[PDB]
Amino acid sequence: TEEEKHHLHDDLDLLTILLELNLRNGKLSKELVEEAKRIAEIVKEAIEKGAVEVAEKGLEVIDAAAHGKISLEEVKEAREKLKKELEE
Amino acid sequence: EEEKHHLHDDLDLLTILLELNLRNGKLSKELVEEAKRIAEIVKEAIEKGAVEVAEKGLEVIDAAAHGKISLEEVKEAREKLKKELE
Amino acid sequence: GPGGTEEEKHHLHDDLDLLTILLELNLRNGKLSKELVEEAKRIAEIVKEAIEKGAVEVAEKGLEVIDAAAHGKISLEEVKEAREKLKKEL
Ligand SMILES: [Zn+2]
Ligand SMILES: [Zn+2]
Ligand SMILES: [Zn+2]
Ligand SMILES: [Zn+2]
Ligand SMILES: [Zn+2]
Ligand SMILES: [Zn+2]
Repeated sequence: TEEEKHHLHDDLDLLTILLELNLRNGKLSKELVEEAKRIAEIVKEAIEKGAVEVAEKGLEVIDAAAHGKISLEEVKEAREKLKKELEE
Repeated sequence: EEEKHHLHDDLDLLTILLELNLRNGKLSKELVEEAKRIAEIVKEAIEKGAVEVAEKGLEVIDAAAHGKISLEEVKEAREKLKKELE
Repeated sequence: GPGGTEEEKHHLHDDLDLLTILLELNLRNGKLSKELVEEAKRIAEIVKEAIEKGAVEVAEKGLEVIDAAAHGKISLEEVKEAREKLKKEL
């Protein structure tokens, strides 16, 4: 299971860099990247306490966002759902 | 599928690495442009489930990003790869 | 690790590519210093050789140090210390 936490952190670093690249080249808006970066905060916390499922879903969302595949509203929705689901 | 997921991770990674090594002057624009065409072939080979084409395409991109394959060799690899997809 | 298989070596190389990028990202935005990155790159050179030679444990250790450095979590003095230890452990 340490292997999966390792993988999750690898993807978090990768997608965090992808967000910054696609912000710099103008493909994404600042608000979108800020909201995705808040999900990245949740994934980091999820990784800490072992919540693989929350972390994995958060990463899927951040990847979808970095690739312009989901909306600002969908990112805000997923963030609230993920934060609350991490609380349990 | 674990493999498709890994393939997508590597295409993200190598897309970033290619720009990094263009911007710091390590790679020529023309090499990076040819590698970016291979990355399109990988993006497709992933979507299409042609995993071996995806994996070889990423190996060529990685070699290109590290300056380990010549411009002519990248051009030839892309031809061999594009054909191998169809 | 899972042994010095081609699959593990390939994973270690992915991580090194990823951390190569992160060091530059975080040098450029001012998070990391030039001397920190230079020392981290000397660990990256040790990691490279370790990956080649199948020394997955030495490589995983250098990657963990480089990662901790890139996130601003260990001091320049710790990175230098880690580089000396890792070069010897190899
Ligand atoms: Zn992944
Ligand atoms: Zn992606
Ligand atoms: Zn890989
Ligand atoms: Zn590489
Ligand atoms: Zn890794
Ligand atoms: Zn990291």
